Amino acid sequence: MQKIRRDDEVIVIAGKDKGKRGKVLKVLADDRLVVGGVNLIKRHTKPNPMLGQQGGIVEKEAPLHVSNVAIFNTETSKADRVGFKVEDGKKIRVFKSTQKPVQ
Amino acid sequence: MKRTFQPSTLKRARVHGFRARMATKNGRQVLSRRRAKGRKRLTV
RNA sequence: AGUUGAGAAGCUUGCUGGAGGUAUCAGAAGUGCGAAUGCUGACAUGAGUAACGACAAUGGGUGUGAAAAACACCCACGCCGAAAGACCAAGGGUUCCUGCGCAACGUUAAUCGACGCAGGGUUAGUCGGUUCCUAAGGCGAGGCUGAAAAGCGUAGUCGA
RNA sequence: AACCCACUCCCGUUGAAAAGGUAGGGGAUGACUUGUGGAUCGGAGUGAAAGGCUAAUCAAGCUCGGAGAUAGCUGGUUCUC
RNA sequence: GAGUCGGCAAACAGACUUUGAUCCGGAGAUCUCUGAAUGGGGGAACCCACCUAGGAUAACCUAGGUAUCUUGUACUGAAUCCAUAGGUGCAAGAGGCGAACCAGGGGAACUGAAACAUCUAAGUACCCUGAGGAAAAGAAAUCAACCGAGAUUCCCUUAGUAGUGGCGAGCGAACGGGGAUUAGCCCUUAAGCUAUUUUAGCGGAACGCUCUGGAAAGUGCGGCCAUAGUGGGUGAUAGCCCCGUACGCGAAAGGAUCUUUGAAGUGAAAUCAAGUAGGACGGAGCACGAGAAACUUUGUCUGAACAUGGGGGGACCAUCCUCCAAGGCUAAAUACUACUGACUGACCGAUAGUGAACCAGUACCGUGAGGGAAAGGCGAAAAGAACCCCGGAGAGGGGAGUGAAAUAGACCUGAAACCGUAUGCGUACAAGCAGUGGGAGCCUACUUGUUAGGUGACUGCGUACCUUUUGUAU
Repeated sequence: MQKIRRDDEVIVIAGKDKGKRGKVLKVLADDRLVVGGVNLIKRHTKPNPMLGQQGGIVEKEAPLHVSNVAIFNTETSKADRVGFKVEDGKKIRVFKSTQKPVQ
Repeated sequence: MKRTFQPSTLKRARVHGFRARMATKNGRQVLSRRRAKGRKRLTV
């Protein structure tokens, strides 16, 4: 239904920061994913108007494409493709290397 | 001097209005032709 | 920039450029522009030249402002006064009023504006409409006339 | 005199204006001028008749089709040996 | 099946998680005023109403109804005794729109003929009226020659042939062959019958290290998938990272198509033919322009035999052959695309391709019908420039920071004409298509001068290019 949900833990392949173990926070609708901890950006922002402040340089994460991260296995501890080969009451996300269901 | 256009709203609607064009048979063909080109107005 | 061929043209490199290119030999052609008072965008010469829209005149002061011949107030001059004043009908469509502004517009400058952004603002038994009745004229059930469209017209119902 | 009209001179002609202006002129109780609303249309209307006017167009409008009309006539026709 | 509140685009406020929240498909409910517009009128998006049954307070609100014409059907009843016209009440149907296709009604001109009246163009453009998903046409009073063929419609030949034609320009058959398709029946009127696919989805195989780089799909080095290897897109070139690609399951519920099936029409399903055939003037259609002109048509005027008859076989006549006219019904092969959906390209790549990649039939130009443009691109990602200094508290710059790169800064590349700023050499006593042949000097480079480049005092010859023409600096 989708390989990657909100509450996962992934690793990054083919980017600025490959091999960074991460964890998904927000999934956008244009196959772009905000991974918590990686792909840091810095925005020169004006100090906020109407009784606000921002000051200067504040970090946040910029999203990256869904074809870059993959579901992390923790039994070979490397990236693994996932699949839906088990369907008996529901499509269960299952690794294709070991045929074991993800949690 | 006197230019060839003196405006009025009562003479404009009785000659070029919708209920004037829709009354005759030529005018109902003026409506369908001007509609199917796709104009925004049809009643100038 | 160099260099090679009778020529159309080919080849190797310096910098800019930032992802596509086509030995060779065959095919398929929207296949090669200087000129058609050719077509559509750009930029020149004329040239910082003519003009700046009635020959009803303005001169000081004080103010604001980054900056006053033109903005506001003051004092004094001029001009229309069967209009250059007031008001209804058309027509227009927010140009009216107040804060904020001055890049563009206004034949110059602008702090000013019929110019931008944001708010505001039209109160009816009697005034005009609608409602009632008709003129010219229009449309016209039934009805006559006409290849077909349609034409004319009685009752009627619209039209200041 | 308002008002309608256009006889003369000069200025203007890239005009302030695709027909005006400043001075002077003619009619000014009627074959008058004019506001609103209607009627007549393309080999067809209207016309105190000039071939005049019918949306700055008229010896027969404007627009879309026949239609890429027809032109023994003008103009142009693009790389080498 | 875990995120969501449409697009051009921010901060508020909140709804549900594991299922019905977004989101996609079927069915229903609401559906303001205009418009065939239909209760009567109107300047389209407005005004004035009635009637009935109910509710509501000197002011209303619900709920329906209320157009003309056809057909039928009741009731009603004029001059007129009867009884038709006429008038009401009810039922059923139609009206309008749409690109092309089809059949009918009406039907030009320019132009060809090197002029032009016959003729062509052409029964074409256009204008009306009908109907259908196709229509029309069709089951022998047909063609052939003494042999025979048996409905129509469409393509290929006969053949640009016989003919026709101011015998000019031109227009042009049939007979016979080859194919596509393969049914024939009869009374609106003697006496009629006229079982699969489709709109939503779901599963869907196979990769690892190593270099350079901002970033690997690329360099290397190996392995695997395959009924799916030339797809799209991911920070650069990916069968194995992501979405997809070959087969099956379907589907509460509708739709359509073949069936049973229901009624009725689709309609399997009986004869026959009077102002009819023919005739006489006047026209059309036949390839056929009064031509020896057969045949079909119908505006005017006429008129038969009874299938022992009849009419055809290109003037006409005898002999032979072959068919039953004056009543009807019919599938298939066929024509078309405003609308869809897949796919495909020796098609376009923003002056091309739709007029229109962009908020285009818009802006604008017209009293109107009508005409009708110009307008794409920052980066992989907004990381879209905090902070400082000059300035009007601005505009614009100078830094600084982001980034692989700001001469990528609100924009890829970035040419020519046009305008400048620096550096070198020549020009203030010299006459002209502004170049060419010789040539002094100076400059900057290289070995330092033919090693090369740039200027060109002086001087000899020299009247641009194209088109028309007997000739052009003209």
